[PDB]
Amino acid sequence: ASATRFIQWLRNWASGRDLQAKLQLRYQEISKRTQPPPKLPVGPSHKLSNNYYCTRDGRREAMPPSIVMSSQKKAVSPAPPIKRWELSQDEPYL
Amino acid sequence: KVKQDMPPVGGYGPIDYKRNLPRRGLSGYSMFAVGIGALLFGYW
Amino acid sequence: TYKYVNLREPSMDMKSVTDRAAQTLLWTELIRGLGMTLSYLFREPATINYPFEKGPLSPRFRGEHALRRYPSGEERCIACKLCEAVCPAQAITIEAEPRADGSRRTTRYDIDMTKCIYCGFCQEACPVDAIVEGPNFEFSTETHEELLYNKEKLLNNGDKWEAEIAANIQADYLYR
Amino acid sequence: RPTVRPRNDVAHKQLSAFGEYVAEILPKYVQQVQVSCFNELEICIHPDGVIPVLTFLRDHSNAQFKSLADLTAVDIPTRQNRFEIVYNLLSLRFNSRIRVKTYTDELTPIESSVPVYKAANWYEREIWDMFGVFFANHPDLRRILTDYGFEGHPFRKDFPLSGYVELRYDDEVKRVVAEPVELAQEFRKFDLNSPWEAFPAYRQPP
Amino acid sequence: GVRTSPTGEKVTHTGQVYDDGDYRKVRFVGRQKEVNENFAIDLIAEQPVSQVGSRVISCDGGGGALGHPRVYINLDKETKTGTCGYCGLQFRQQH
Amino acid sequence: ELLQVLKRGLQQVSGHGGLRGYLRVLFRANDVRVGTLVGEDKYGNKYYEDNKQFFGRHRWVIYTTEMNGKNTFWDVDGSMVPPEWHRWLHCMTDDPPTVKPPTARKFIWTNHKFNLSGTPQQYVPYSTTRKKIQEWVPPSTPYK
Amino acid sequence: TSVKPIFSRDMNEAKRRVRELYRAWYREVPNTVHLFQLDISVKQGRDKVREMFKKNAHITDPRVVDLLVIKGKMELEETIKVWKQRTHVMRFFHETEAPRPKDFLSKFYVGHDP
Amino acid sequence: HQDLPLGLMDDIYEFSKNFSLRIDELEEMLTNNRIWRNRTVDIGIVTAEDALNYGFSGVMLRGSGIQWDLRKTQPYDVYDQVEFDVPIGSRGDCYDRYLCRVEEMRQSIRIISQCLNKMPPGEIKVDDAKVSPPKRAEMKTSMESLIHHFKLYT
Amino acid sequence: GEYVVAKLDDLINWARRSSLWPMTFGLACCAVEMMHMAAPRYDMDRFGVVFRASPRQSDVMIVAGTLTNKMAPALRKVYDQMPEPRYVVSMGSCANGGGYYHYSYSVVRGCDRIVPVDIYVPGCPPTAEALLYGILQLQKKIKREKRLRIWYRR
Amino acid sequence: LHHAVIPHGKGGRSSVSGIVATVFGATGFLGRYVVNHLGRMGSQVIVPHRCEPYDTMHLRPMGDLGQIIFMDWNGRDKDSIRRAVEHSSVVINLVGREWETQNFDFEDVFVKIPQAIAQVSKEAGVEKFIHISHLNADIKSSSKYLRSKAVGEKEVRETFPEATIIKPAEIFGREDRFLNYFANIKTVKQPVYIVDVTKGIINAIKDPDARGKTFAFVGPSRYLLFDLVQYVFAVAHRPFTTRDKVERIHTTDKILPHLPGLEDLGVEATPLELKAIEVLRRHRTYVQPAKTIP
Ligand SMILES: CCCCCCCCCCCCCCCCCC(=O)OC[C@H](COP(=O)(O)OCCN)OC(=O)CCCCCCCCCCCCCCCCC
Ligand SMILES: NC(=O)C1=CN([C@@H]2O[C@H](COP(=O)(O)OP(=O)(O)OC[C@H]3O[C@@H](n4cnc5c(N)ncnc54)[C@H](OP(=O)(O)O)[C@@H]3O)[C@@H](O)[C@H]2O)C=CC1
Ligand code: SF4
Ligand code: SF4
Ligand code: SF4
Ligand SMILES: [Zn+2]
Repeated sequence: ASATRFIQWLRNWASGRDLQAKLQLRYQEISKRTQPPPKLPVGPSHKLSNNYYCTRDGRREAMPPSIVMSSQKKAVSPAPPIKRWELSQDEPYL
Repeated sequence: KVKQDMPPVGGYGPIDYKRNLPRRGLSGYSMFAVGIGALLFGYW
Repeated sequence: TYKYVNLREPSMDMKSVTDRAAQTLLWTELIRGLGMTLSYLFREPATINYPFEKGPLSPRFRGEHALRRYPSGEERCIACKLCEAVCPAQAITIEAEPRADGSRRTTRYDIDMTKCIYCGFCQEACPVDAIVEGPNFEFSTETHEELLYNKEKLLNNGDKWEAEIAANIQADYLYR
Repeated sequence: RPTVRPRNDVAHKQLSAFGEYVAEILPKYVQQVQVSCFNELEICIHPDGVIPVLTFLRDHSNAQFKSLADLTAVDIPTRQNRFEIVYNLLSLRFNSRIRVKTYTDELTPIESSVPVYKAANWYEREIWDMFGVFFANHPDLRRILTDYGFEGHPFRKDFPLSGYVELRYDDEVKRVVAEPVELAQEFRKFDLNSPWEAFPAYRQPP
Repeated sequence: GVRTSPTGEKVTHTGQVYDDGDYRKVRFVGRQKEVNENFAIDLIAEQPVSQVGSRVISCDGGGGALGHPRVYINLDKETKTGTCGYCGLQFRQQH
Repeated sequence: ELLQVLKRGLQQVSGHGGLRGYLRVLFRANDVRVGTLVGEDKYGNKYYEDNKQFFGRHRWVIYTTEMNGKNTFWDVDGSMVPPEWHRWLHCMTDDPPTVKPPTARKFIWTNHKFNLSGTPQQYVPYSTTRKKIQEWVPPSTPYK
Repeated sequence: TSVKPIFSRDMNEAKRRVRELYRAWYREVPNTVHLFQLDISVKQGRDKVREMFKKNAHITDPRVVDLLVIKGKMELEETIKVWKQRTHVMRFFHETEAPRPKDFLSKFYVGHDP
Repeated sequence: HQDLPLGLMDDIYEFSKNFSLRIDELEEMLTNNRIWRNRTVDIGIVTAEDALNYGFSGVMLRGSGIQWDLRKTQPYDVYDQVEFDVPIGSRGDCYDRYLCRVEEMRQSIRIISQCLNKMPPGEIKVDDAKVSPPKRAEMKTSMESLIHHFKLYT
Repeated sequence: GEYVVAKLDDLINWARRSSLWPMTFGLACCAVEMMHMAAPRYDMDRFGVVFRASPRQSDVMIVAGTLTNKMAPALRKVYDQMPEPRYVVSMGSCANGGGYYHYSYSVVRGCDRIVPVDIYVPGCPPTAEALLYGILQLQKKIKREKRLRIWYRR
Repeated sequence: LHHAVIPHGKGGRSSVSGIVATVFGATGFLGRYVVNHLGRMGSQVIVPHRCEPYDTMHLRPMGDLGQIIFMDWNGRDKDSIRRAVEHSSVVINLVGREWETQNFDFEDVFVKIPQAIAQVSKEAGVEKFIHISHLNADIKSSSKYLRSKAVGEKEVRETFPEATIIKPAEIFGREDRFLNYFANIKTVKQPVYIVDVTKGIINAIKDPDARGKTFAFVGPSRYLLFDLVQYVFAVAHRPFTTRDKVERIHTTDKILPHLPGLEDLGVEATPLELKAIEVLRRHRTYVQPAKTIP
């Protein structure tokens, strides 16, 4: 950021870019190293009522595998065939 | 009042990502012309 | 959604073919690359002047361990062994017994700093903020034995670094 | 419910239908088909059916599992056939995954699946190295991860964590030597299991 | 409370010190035995007893969430103080 | 501008107190920049800042030439920075201990020590527990 | 009690593979000593090969014999192709191990192990 | 484990604003360099069918024209809520995989820009203390919290 | 004469510590932090520590990562090939004492079982700065040498 | 036994052998083998060194963490000797030099220094003392090295009467100055292997009957010096110093049947034919055994 006008012009010309607008060295734009204290929010289970654990217990809703066939009609695929991808409209080609 | 890291109201400004390699220089015709002109001046 | 990175057809007009011939014979794109390294030569380097200047760090930084006290000077650690239990590397070894005043305190608190992975799980598990990873990262030693910390070494680290440790905890404890 | 993983009945039904589809087509080899509560389809087969079942899943027009994501083994010492061999396959055409499992013991060879997937070459070498399962007709079966001359198969449940030998440099012989393992600090075994049952849904009949 | 043994070695707060015939003290020759001089047992014994006007008092160790888990201490016995099990601070009921 | 560049180079010689002071910092720290003095610690280390430098070079310390009886004119160590300035120098905070002093505790070290490895003050580990099993001591009198 | 074989249907064919492996190991020893510049003799190397073969002389299961030959052939390939280094070849001889006591009294004096 | 410290997203934005220029400089050194192309073009050609059967994944597939990216076909977390393009090669060589990786760097910036704008409020770990440890302030006041903290860390 | 020997010792010590050419055994993640020490922010080359040196031209070996049993003979071979004086810097917990993998069947519990070690850098990984601190600590160790002084009292 | 020196473990690197040994002259040829064998079994080794710490680095990998301890010492300073030995159960003296120097002649290194270590060790209550002398030590030798050895062997015996004195013939090994000496170029020689000498020293520490005894460590066979030197050239494929060193080489190795040898300590002497290649391989530029006197 302290480079002379000539040196700024020289390196801009050699690179073909406006290097001064996107310097890779950080100056004052960074955020201050001392910040005000946070006050973080709480989750949906922070309630005083209507909040029994048995109604929100994910682990106890897990089940053993469903056995569809044990040793003791239209054809099907594991899922529908995947759909063709669409070419990008942002920039289809490099 | 809750305070956590959040984007500014209205979001951040646009960020560039697409390749930007500008075109520079003369055409092949002009470059050969300068080269050949330099040779002829030197020969002379 | 997808894009092609290299699906293109060069033009085969004379102007285009002559453009590519000139690039081949005059090395134009090589000369262009020279321009970019030239631009860097005149940029200010990113190097900092270590050890007179230091790379920036945050209050969460996980460095050398220390054992902390209450303001009265009493040890915070009450030999609960949660740190030992959680330690992914089994780097902590603890023995405890009733102190002469009946207090629940450790008689051994070792951290093998060459087993430790500096993960910070011990300071998460501690219920009393007794064991922390401090901000010091400049404690390399000339021998392996010097990195086998016992309770005396760790208490001395706490007394040595408490001024900074307490301030760092003050900055980050509302995130925990 | 914010903290509970949502179910997907459409995928569960689709995978159940395809599981039956496979069982009907290869009854010679399929022993069990199950779909887990998070929608993963497992086909358990007799080990004779490795090549036929994998070939069908790779090549059948209604399957097209062209990608072997992974092939590994699990050691379960309480079983008569302690080693469970697991194939995880991916079908790009149908955007689906499937798991094929079979079994073997320390002395029974499994047919190498390199003919079906070239990916299997190194995966089967790793299984041989870590579990000692021999694969028949492998193009080049040999250790891959352990040191040369290493004795035993480390990933077996009865192989000790720290092994039997350790290395150091010995100045008298001017080379690295192997010696029986001694540890300055023994690894501390922890008994962590709670004596109270956690998951009634998985309780076994008494 | 760093006391020293007859052989000159400092005694730690855990009471450790190599005895006379122990070869292991050779490790300190040409170096030093690291000892922390601030004995927490002697430091907590300096704090005064807090006089309170209730049968039950609570201690979180000070500093709110920066202290220890909050515990409640009964002060019914009049022949001794109530001691916090976490930080060692003492309490006594007035009158 | 080349004259302004050269004038600034000359102003560093005067900013360091003359040629001798300019050369001392050039050879001690390989740096002749002039900053603003933020403060000095009890060991003699001096702390400077220049917010016009890029992040990382905007704060630095010129180490004291003697610390705890050790000549540090040429032998400077990163561990000579005391904890209260350590936080400021590594940008863990914005405020130096001259503006926001650390909390005082009786048990905190009054004198910072640098890395003591390789010296007679080095740490030597040892077991902190007492002997576990007591052996029987035979009687001192004879009677077999 | 009916099992799928590895290579051999019975002990008779297993023993044929064992002998072929022994011949390959026997003939390889002179090259190994020279290639790895070992400080043992060819007799010492061939004695070790016999010692390694003899410790498995009690196997009556053709499947176990088959795996032993498979592992022995793997061990030979590593040596012939110089995937092993000097340290790997010389590990068979344990020249930094002090001979552990054998009789009851010697074991009684040193510790508690059997 | 923890929420973002205040001021971090501002600095990520500042980093991201300038990064595509850094990618451009890297491209100026390699993308059209004839030496770079001679070293990479037509080197290590892998066909689409060989890539799938050998178990390849990622750019090793996309370099050969296979249209596959798990962030699109089998999305996880919130990847279905961001927009981005999957780079695809045409020759299946080292040069095309180099171009894919460079372009994927640009698409990562595009995604990062969207994450910064769409970052929502709320807690950052599941509010189920039988899985995720409670906050330290809760652990030091509430009995259930202390028990669950104790058991989760032992 | 003691004044001449003391000055000659200082000269050779200064040259050897001002020109440390490292051979990096980049075995695992600790190698990445070594890369960041060579990178622009810390620029180890500005201390006279060249980026990379062949074993026959190196003065210091940096063991940056886990040393497995399979790898140990190779590392010892390279150490034996280094011309003297040679120094070894052990970087990170794995190299220092096995670290996270201390109890594995396949890992050397500290590279100091294979080679003599001059400096131990703690961390998993040590920061690039912490490694630089260790290198500067190795330099001070070399500054303490008195090889010619001890030679002339033989 | 004090509780800290009761042996534990299986005799490996992390075991406790119960030996606390100070090894003087540990940084030379014989020292490195002795320290290696002590550290192999988990002994506490104290290494007093005169040289740079850089020259002690090869000893560090020889012991588990903490078992090798280094100290500065000076042969002329009894305070430094006392610091090194006062915590030990055994003191081993391997100090010596094959040549004289301006600061240390043979009388200083083979008489004064051994006497100082023996006396200080005696005062400090050290129970075991192992002193290396020489097979051809002789008060009337033509070599001043061997004359000083005989004087020092006498001084150590009277100063530390329980000392174990070991008298090895010329020792050969990778770092010797015997086979290497010939390779870098009337009398019968009986050279002994380096590892046999080490095993003998280690067994002497553990043998209570070794206290107060004098041993002679010799090789299994006797050779004519000419035939031996011829053999060395053949092994090295080589086509077939100080004046004092030449005297010792030309001294016929004494036969001393009245002293116990390696056999009395449980060590089987190693023939020179099994180990010459190991030593002499480095001398080849990329064999009929020598005739043995019976
Ligand atoms: C009037 C009638 C007059 C008659 C005479 C007229 C003649 C004029 C017209 C002809 C001009 C010819 C120019 C001669 C230069 C050499 C040309 C050349 O060979 O370049 C091509 C060469 C190979 O090309 P490539 O793309 O790799 O493959 C092509 C094969 N299929 O590619 C290369 O060689 C590239 C070089 C690789 C090394 C790169 C490092 C150098 C880059 C910096 C160069 C700086 C410029 C040099 C200045 C020197 C100053 C002393
Ligand atoms: N090797 C042989 O052929 C035989 C040797 N011996 C005896 O065995 C012992 C060792 O043999 P070897 O190992 O070959 O001898 P080395 O020369 O190889 O080792 C000599 C040791 O003595 C130390 N030393 C020498 N002079 C002094 C001194 N003035 N002050 C302090 N330390 C000193 C050296 O330390 P530094 O490295 O610091 O110089 C080194 O550690 C000697 O007593 C030798 O006479 C006996 C018979 C045969
Ligand atoms: S930082 Fe992690 S590995 Fe190190 S002591 Fe703490 S819990 Fe154990
Ligand atoms: S440091 Fe904390 S977690 Fe570890 S034993 Fe002490 S009180 Fe428990
Ligand atoms: S010490 Fe940590 S960072 Fe370094 S190699 Fe080991 S695990 Fe990776
Ligand atoms: Zn309290």
